[PDB]
Amino acid sequence: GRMIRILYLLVKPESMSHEQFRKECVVHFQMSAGMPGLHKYEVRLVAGNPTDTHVPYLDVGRIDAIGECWFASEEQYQVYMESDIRKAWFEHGKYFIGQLKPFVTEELV
Amino acid sequence: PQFEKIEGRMIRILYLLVKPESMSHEQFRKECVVHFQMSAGMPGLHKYEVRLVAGNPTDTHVPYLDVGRIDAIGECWFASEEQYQVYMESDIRKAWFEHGKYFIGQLKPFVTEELV
Amino acid sequence: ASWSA
Repeated sequence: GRMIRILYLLVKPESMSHEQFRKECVVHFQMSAGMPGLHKYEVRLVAGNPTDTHVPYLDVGRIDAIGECWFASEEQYQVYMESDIRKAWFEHGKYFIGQLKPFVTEELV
Repeated sequence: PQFEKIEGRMIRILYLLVKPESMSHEQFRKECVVHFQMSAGMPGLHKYEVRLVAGNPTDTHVPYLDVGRIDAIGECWFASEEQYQVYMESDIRKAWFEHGKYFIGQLKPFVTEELV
Repeated sequence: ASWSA
């Protein structure tokens, strides 16, 4: 309700194979357990890229995984940003994410 | 709980939405809400969510990926292959897609897959 | 993969 959500498009580093990247997504998820201020974390692979849409198709290049963070409140978000383990977690992100696009979302219903 | 774990493992399709060039942001928000309302009881569909893009932070610790302006993000969950086919065969779905044609200018789908 | 409170 006060819930903040940030969705991320993840592209793997060019120095990594797809399998190496998959394994580091698992490591990133395991690392996230009990993260201060975080309500939920999800990371999933992009398995398919359908192009037979009924409205014009939007090409955004090759996205390898999708990540998403939930925070139950603004207060939880600030606890997360000031956490030392969150900063170490972001360092691991630098290792296995070549490029990323964040979206802060808003609920409509 | 158990429920959220199995739900997370469903067939899921995530969508990047761009509004039509000519449509106002105000109208686009209203049509997103209509589209969610139309999803109620959609045959074969377990869950639908639609959200606006409210922020585009660019101060990332990872190199930033520019994908242009995305206005909303949609997501569908289907509990099984059989339910996905019920949906694909449904006339009620075809009417929903007609509404999509009105308020969505451009669309990128991703079919996702679970890890652990 | 996900977890939540």
